[PDB]
Amino acid sequence: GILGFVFTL
Amino acid sequence: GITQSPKYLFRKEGQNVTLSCEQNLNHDAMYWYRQDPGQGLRLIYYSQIVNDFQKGDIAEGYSVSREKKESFPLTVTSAQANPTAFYLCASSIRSSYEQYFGPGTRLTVTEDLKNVFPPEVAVFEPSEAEISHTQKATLVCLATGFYPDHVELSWWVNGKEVHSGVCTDPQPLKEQPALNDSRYSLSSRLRVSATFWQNPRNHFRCQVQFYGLSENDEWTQDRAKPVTQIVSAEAWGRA
Amino acid sequence: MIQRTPKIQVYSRHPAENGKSNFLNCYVSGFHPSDIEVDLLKNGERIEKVEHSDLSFSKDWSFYLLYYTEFTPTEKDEYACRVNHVTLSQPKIVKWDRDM
Amino acid sequence: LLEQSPQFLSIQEGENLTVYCNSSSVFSSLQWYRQEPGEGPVLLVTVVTGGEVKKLKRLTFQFGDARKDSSLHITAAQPGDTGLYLCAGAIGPSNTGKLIFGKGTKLSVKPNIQNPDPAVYQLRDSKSSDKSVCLFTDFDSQTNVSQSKDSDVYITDKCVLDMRSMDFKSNSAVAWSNKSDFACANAFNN
Amino acid sequence: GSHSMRYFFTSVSRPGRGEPRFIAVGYVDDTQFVRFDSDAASQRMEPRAPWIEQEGPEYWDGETRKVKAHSQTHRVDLGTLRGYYNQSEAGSHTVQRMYGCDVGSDWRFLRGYHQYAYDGKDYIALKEDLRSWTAADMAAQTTKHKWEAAHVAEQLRAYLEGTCVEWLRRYLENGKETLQRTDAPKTHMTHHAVSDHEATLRCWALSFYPAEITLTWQRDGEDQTQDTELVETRPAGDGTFQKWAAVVVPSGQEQRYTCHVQHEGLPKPLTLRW
Repeated sequence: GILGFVFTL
Repeated sequence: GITQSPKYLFRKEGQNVTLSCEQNLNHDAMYWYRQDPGQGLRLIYYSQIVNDFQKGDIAEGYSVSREKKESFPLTVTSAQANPTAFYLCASSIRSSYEQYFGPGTRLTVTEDLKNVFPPEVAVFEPSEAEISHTQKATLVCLATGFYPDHVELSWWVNGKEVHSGVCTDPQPLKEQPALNDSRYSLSSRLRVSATFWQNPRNHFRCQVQFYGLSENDEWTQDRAKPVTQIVSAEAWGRA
Repeated sequence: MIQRTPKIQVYSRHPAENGKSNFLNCYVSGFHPSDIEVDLLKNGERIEKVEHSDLSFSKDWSFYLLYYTEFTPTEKDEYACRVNHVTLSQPKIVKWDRDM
Repeated sequence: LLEQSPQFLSIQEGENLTVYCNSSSVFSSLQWYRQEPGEGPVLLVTVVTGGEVKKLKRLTFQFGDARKDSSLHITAAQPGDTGLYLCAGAIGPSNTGKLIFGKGTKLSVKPNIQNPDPAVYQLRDSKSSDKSVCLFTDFDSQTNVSQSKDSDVYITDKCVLDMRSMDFKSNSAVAWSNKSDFACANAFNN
Repeated sequence: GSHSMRYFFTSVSRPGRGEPRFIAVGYVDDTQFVRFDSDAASQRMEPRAPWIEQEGPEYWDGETRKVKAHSQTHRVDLGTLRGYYNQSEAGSHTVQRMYGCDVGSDWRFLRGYHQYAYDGKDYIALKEDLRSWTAADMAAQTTKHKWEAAHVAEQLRAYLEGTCVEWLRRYLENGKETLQRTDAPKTHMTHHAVSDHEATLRCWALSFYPAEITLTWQRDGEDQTQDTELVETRPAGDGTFQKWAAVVVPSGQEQRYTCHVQHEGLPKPLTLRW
């Protein structure tokens, strides 16, 4: 399962 | 900062309404909550990134969009059963980090506009016994019979708003405890020196900004249209 | 932009026994950027119905891809893979030795 | 999971208090807020490193070792420190992009009333003759005004008032009714 | 043995022609199990190994919602990085991202990975301590400061050492019947007539899994490095792998060389002659 949170560069 | 407009919102059942939430903190994540009186926050919807969003714990009846980074509009549809609540927007630089909250928006929904009433306002003059015993003078202001409970009470001395010596009830009271959309009342008190109150050229004013119907809202009943309006009472000092 | 040139291997999935169903594979790897045209040819003729794997990449960030087709080797017929890419002066051709 | 403790805490000034925030899981960051009802919560601090200690004036936040708990300490409590204190955080193991919120600890700091002067006054409307209200004022922190036992009579709860020039604070509740026989003298029996 | 779960994401700007191409794949060891392609019609995360189909419809809904968020995040990343380097809206550019975890024989946490590349060169990477970053240049230092202030690494660490490992274990036990299986290479040697005088000996290994393997040449004594070549291990197309190794030799001396094949699909390694 992949990360549940995302965050920009 | 994060803005929410407007601060107050009133609607009849069935009428979709969109609440606004804007931020220029350069944040990617935005969040909506609602709060009922004496309860905690409930996540409705959130967005971790522009062009994405996902349901919170209470998404039914609600709809959002995230076309732009700066904005996260929330729509309350007629599918939501209990829409009346305090709605809070928040943003964070990335999702799942510290959130900063907007000021909040109060939404009240009534199943009929005939329940709507502006406040009546009365100023009660300091007791001569208070003045003798303490050499202080408390004016009390009483706003009564308003619905919805969307008001801002403030005090004005000689044309200028004052904050020191003021105390206003945190919560309105119910005048009619039984029915859903009952009329409310609110008290406040301004306390000054006896000498100040006993100057007959000092003017005191209690002011209640009421948020009601719009000017162009359909008003089918006879009495005056309870539009958004300021109702005030006043007293001069007495010697 | 940094650009890496594609490495090419043409080969069969199984040992190529003539008249027996096998697969013709063409493995391109070590290239950047990912944009790439890869043609399986038979006697200089491009096979229709080509099929590749999901774009992925190695630790050095260079991309790799497995293009393939279901074929059957016949003793006189030639098999090859053909590649165009921004790092190439022109299309490059690598013929299938059935011994490599 | 996230629980705050205790739900309520009463503290007369100068004392020190410590409220808590705990989780059955592990936080990857934890926030403390103040929230005034009807307004947006206000961010006090974020903690992230297990064992760490942060100070903000009289406030001291500590983070447990395994990042499962956190505490807020107020040294030398003041009546402005009264309010609801709310804990929030990201749950690491949860693999999500949202924060969880507590139900909030509500702190009441009692004001040190120097010379209590408890009395009930009657006030008359500046406009008409007959309308009046009752004002209970100048009582100390140990006094609570109860709600009205009666649906004929309206009673507000306490509001602390501060004349900040005279360095002076005082409590008061207001009562009124649509009876005119209704008397101030006894309005606050309850 | 040891096992890894890894995800790979590739975002490419196709300026003017739509908005970037997004491709995601997941691997357990050397076996791919999911994909997402923003160009495909389904707009879903899709299975690519059969044992992942043991996962229910909520797995799939979640993975699809998460991978779409990844998709937009690296779309935004492409616009951002074009600023940090002052580039143009004609230029096509690439953001690459890879993350995952390794576990040992005891199936417990070994190591975790999370790193980015821009146009095929390192941008930023989480170090093995899972606490600090490695920024290639100054632009990435900008990301580094933002990721440090918002404490990205600490939440990453909870996934890599935790959730990531939990998934891997579940995947390994669910797909045990293929993932935990050993395939021994199927060896054979080959002879060619390169400049008359000279012969090429090519030692083959086929249909093995995993792709890890060592092919050593040798004489009556030890290894023969000179005049050898070694192919890149290539995929067979069926989840198994292939690799060959050649030497050029003097005619008449051929049968004196031995190939040596190492793999965990064999108890003892195998030796080959011509």
